[PDB]
Amino acid sequence: DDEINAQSVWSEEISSNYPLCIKNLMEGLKKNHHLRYYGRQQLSLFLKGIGLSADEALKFWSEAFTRNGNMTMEKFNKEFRYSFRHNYGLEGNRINYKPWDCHTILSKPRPGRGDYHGCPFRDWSHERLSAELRSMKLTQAQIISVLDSCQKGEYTIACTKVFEMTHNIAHPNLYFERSRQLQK
Ligand code: SF4
Repeated sequence: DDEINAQSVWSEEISSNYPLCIKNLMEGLKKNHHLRYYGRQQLSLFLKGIGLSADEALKFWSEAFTRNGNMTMEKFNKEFRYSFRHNYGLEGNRINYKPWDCHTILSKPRPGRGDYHGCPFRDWSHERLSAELRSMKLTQAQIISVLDSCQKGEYTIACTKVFEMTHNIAHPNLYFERSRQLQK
């Protein structure tokens, strides 16, 4: 828990390593104090994969869902705690919940209104992406190249370009591990 814990996953240092899909999910969670089912699975299994323990996950999710008075601790416990415990096997299930790879993510139903799951390289407008990429200090030529991949449907190539441009088998957890190792 020294490195990855319920508090450090909200740090700039740790979150700087998240790919765009995980950034989007974290932002939706931060703003709305909730995620719908598919996003609740994509993010929770990603965080399990980077080493967030069962206890730290329950802290993370309960604090995020109850933040800013969004719901009571009792409503979280009655309506969501089981679901997060289930993802960790804490009620004894033996289902093989592994983090979702990019192909799995892309194959989930496309996000509609109020959804944050999926792959932003596919799901965001080019204007939405460009603004997101300018905030990551990419220049126009860089953005044009990323968007060219997106228009071709090559979402994981777009994501790989973003990784290369922001640093000095496609899987969000690999992006994270690859990025985090470059901080060490
Ligand atoms: S290509 Fe994969 S890791 Fe990158 S944003 Fe899309 S789903 Fe996430």
